[PDB]
Amino acid sequence: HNDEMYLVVQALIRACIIKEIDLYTEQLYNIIKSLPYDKRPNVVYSDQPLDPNNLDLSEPELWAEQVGECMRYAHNDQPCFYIGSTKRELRVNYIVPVIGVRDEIERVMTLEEVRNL
Amino acid sequence: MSKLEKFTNCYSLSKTLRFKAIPVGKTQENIDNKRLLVEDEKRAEDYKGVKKLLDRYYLSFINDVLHSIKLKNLNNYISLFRKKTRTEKENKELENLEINLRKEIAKAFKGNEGYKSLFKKDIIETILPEFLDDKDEIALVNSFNGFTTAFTGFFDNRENMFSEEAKSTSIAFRCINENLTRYISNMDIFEKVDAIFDKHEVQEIKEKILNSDYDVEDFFEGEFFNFVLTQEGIDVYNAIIGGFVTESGEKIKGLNEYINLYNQKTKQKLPKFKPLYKQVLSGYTSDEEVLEVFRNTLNKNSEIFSSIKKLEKLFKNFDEYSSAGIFVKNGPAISTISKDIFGEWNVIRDKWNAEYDDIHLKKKAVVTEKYEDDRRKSFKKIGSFSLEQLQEYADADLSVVEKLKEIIIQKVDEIYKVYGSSEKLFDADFVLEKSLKKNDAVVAIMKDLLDSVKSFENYIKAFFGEGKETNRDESFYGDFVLAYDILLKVDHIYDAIRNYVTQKPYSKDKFKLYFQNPQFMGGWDKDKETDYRATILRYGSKYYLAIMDKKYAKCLQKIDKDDVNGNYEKINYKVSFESASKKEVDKLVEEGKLYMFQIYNKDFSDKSHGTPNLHTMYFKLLFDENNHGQIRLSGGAELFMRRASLKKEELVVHPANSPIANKNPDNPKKTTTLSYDVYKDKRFSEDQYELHIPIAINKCPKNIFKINTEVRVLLKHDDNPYVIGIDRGERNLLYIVVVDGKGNIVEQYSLNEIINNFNGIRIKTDYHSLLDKKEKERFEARQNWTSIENIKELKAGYISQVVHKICELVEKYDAVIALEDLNSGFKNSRVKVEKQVYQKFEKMLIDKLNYMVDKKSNPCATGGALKGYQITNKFESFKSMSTQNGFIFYIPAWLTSKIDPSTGFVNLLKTKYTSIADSKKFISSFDRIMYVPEEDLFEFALDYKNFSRTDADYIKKWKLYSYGNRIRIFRFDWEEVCLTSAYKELFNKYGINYQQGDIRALLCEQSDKAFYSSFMALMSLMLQMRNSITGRTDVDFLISPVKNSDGIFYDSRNYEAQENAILPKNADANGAYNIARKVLWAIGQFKKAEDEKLDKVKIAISNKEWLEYAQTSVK
RNA sequence: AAUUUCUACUAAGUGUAGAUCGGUC
Ligand SMILES: [Mg+2]
Ligand SMILES: [Mg+2]
Repeated sequence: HNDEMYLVVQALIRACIIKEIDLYTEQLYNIIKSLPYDKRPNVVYSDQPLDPNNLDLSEPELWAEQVGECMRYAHNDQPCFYIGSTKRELRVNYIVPVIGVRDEIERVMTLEEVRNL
Repeated sequence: MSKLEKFTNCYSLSKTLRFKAIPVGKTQENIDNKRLLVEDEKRAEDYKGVKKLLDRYYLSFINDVLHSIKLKNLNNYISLFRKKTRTEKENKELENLEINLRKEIAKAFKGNEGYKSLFKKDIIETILPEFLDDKDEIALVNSFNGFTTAFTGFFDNRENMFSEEAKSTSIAFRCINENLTRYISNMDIFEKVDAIFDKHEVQEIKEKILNSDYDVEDFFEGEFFNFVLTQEGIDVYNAIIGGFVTESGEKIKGLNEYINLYNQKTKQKLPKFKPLYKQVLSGYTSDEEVLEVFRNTLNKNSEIFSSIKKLEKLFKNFDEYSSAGIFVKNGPAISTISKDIFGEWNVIRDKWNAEYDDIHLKKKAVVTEKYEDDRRKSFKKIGSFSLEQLQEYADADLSVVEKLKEIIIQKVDEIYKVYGSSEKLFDADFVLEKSLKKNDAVVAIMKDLLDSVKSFENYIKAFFGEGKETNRDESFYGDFVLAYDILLKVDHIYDAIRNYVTQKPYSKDKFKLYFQNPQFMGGWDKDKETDYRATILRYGSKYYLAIMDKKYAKCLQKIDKDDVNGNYEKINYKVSFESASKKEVDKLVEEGKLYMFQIYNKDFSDKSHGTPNLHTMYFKLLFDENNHGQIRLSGGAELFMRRASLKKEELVVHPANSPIANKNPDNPKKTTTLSYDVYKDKRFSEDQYELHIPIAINKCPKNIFKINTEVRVLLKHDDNPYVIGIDRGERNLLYIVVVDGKGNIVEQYSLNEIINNFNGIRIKTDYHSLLDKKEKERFEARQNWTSIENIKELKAGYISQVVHKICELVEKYDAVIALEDLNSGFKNSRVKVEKQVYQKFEKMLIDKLNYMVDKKSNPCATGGALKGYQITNKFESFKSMSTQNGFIFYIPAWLTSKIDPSTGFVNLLKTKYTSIADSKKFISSFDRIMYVPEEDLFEFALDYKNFSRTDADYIKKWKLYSYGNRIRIFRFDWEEVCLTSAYKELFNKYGINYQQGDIRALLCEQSDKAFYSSFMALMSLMLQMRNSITGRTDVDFLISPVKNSDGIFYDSRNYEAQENAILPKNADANGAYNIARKVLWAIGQFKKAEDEKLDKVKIAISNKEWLEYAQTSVK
């Protein structure tokens, strides 16, 4: 019960991380659903733990299309973030908003969502 | 009076209603306790087995018919085909003899060998059970007792196959035309040069290994064409020339590989034989299967990429071949290669015109638009531009094969650039753990790959000729056609992938129920009355279908009124009702003796306050009292049960009491809140019944007459029609012009936004900004297939809304409709609306305007569902959109956007800089170049007799000026250039006199070239009428350099922001308003012509009399 | 983002605005 509890501790670190991401997803969901679909930021999407205070701008998976339609998951009720229009079916559950359009974006844009409105 | 009194209810039209049927009571429990589910699934899968095994049985029937058929007139068609024909009406005797072969093989098809026990119940119930060994399938056949509706549909397909139509699906066209003309072609190859090829391998070794049949040299006679038409003749004949394994480890090749193996001069300029086709009868379901197809076809070392290397080696062989005899198919891509090699497109046309000017054009040119249209159809008529002809079209320092070769290595080098980023995709262990529908970059790789390969496929299919022509090259066309067919196979791979990736996440599977009756309600309570076992019950706003089980329907007719409650009126008089009771049929349903499926939709709800749909208003006026016979029922009502697609795991909701945002920025509210659940696509997670009720409208007509003649008679006495220009625009994507009969603008407006009307509330919704953001999505998604399908279907809903607006214009104004035409031969490729979507627009005009129904009118009078308007004939083909269809007046349009709406001047001066000789001739053609200091403008009094292609003017002598300023778009850069500052910039520059009149000879005194080039530049800016910005939408104005007789110039900024625009506002209103004035000219032709002369009035307008009417009728 | 199916909405609170004949590639 030495290394097993060690990887359990790693799973608990990932639990605190994914609950920080889920908490910021909830408050960020509130400030995004406060916006009338025009002052929305261009948001990086992912289906992986994306940890906005530890964002890595390395891979070409970074994308900057305007988010919308952040509705539930009605077996577990979630904020869900279609990255395009209604009819693109690109639902995700991990988002980080950034500055503007594509190509070597700026870095983080943390907690400036009230300055978008 | 009005013009709508005679065009109502003229002819018949059938429709198919669709409504919602849900189970009521214990009907689902009785279907579960009578075992109606396994026999429809098993019977359906066995039906797919019947379609497969009748493809196989009909394949054996083709094997039986085409086996023992001999020919008699074979040698005459061969010989007279290859005697280098002598056409004194000879080829109509040759081709008529070929028609005698078509009636010979069609006489063999129709005359004998069965032909009567083939599309009935005996081929499927008597001949099929004695066929098909491994007799479990025979037990799968006998469960189709009398259900031959999908069987008679498949029989309709299999009688559309074998007919006297001679298409690619017809076997007689394929074998006679393909196998006989390729057979005679192989005898023309085989008799000319085969003595160089071989005399020892063919008859000694190949005959011994392959067949030990008759000789291969004897296979070029009458005996073999009677044998090759079987499947074994195709297997042997393609086993000799193509090769065959010969049931060993030999894997021998054919004759063309021996032509490659002959090694005469290490070039092998020898003809190759043509392969002959087989019979006409020879995954899109998972990510890994279509991905495995991509791991089969487009990998690194396939035969497909090897055939592409045979195309590159084939253009190397083209570099060491000749340049004569290789034909080019005439189309739009000869302009594309004109842009590739030469400067512009029609330059090659002009060089063709040069040879045409060698033939028809003499001194004192008599060139008219009839000469340009006969010249254009002569350009279509040639169709056989060879490479030596393009070499004669080439000027000095213009190498066709060298610039052609460098730019095609540029194209396949760009394809190699796509392949360079495609190597690291599927190297070693490519099992992509994500979804194919989820990842973005791989779809971009395969998309750019299939777009490069498919665009190269359009280019190489533009490198065909005409076929069956004169002396043509003999080794290029073999690998050209074969690698072309391999490239058509990867075109099918593009079809499979593009049809797979855009799959929606909800599936639609409907199937008709029968309830074990092959007589299910084919009429409407006829004299049978027990074979249909179903009738329409009604209760208020809820309808109830009564399906009777046959074990109780024989003694179910006990219909008491009962005088209490629950009058379920049954339908009869095949149309009236008979009352009944309530608790009797409640006992029947609750004991399991009757089925009652509720007919209902959204519009029969009590929780509703708005205007219903159109099918519901068809259905309410169906059973109404004063139905004189307008809307009646018809047979073939079809109840489709539909399964579930969205499972219970992936449902996403809008919850209760949560203020969510709102999409439309034109919403006066910003948030909204409900007290319950709003799901995402609830209508697909259920199991649902959907009923089709086919009705017929005006089955007994009133007035059958010619529509267009009556339109031309009633508008002959009329003085004020209206015309509705619907034109594809650069910025305003759709626009509406509605003009009177005289020419004054009545109502012009744009369709960037749609005004939604509900409960008196008028809320607009813009599609210019929305589809502008959809073009932002197409501008950035790293994927476009789903994006382009969203643009296509978004424009389909958009043009449906436009269909509503045009129907409101016909129901409100009752206009004649000139809109924009698809068959004028025009192609601009600048607007955001493509051609196929507008084909769907006019297709929905044909399918909509057959019987047009207003929704908010009186059903007693005209306009409703009972007496709707019939203003457009039926649908025939895409080529039926020819100049007139009912009130839809199709009008072709040449030179309407780039023409002055005030005066009518069009771009006739070709101000492309050619040389200094035509520049001195250009300035010397001006009869009066004078300057005045008071106006500070540059006057140009000139004659249109001294210029090329300016004979279409009526006056020929005009006074021009230069007013305003221009935007020189590229020195983009936005180089805004004024008028007096440029000429005084050049005249204060170079220091010549300009303070004097009549300086047309002082301008020709210069010998430098940049003076003439800059003057041609200022003529290009002065005649550039499109004075737009192409940046922001600040001022998209249209100012003209030509004033009218009133003395004022047309500045569109003054005539835009007005309450009553007497002039058009932009180029789109210019174009559509000029099409409107073309129908004003056509009604002028209605005023010129006679009464019966209206049968043949020319409506297709020219341009010379359009310049005459455009100039001489401005006021 | 709720429909007889399709599209743009929430649009006065399990809907609202339009359009649709046909089984067949
Ligand atoms: Mg409604
Ligand atoms: Mg929708």
